[PDB]
Amino acid sequence: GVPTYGAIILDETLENVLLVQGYLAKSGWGFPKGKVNKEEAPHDCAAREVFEETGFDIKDYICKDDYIELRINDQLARLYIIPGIPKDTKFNPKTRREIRNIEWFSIEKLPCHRNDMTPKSKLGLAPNKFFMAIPFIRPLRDWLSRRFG
Ligand SMILES: O=C(NCc1ccc(F)cc1)c1cnn2c1OCCC2
Repeated sequence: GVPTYGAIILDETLENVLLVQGYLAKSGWGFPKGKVNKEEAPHDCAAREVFEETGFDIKDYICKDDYIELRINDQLARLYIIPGIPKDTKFNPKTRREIRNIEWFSIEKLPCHRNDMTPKSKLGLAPNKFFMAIPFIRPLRDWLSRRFG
């Protein structure tokens, strides 16, 4: 799988994270990110994908060692952590053919796992519009505790 890079943008209070909503298979909410191009450095892919999806240029704010990286089904996804971005920032994707909406979400209200269906004696997980974000939420909360407290 081709690695993906993007960002976890937080506001000044550290309460809220910026999520984007795509279409079709990407219909739920997730962190802005996308596939690395041949020869492209991880930091440049993160900035490009984030700029394409949100209109916000993170290049001056990325810190090389501040990221969360997960391997999901043998694909690497690395999100650089970008705090302190004002909640009144105007975010506008480049092409609304890929991004439906861009919103701030409260970190403490976001799920960090999907719910089962043990009420129905059925296996699996209930659908959740935050499916793509969920795997990063607990590591992000733990990372913010370690880095800030
Ligand atoms: O990434 C996702 N959503 C956020 C997004 C939307 C548009 C975009 F351009 C970038 C990020 C997403 C949701 N569901 N799936 C996703 O991607 C993997 C397959 C299933």
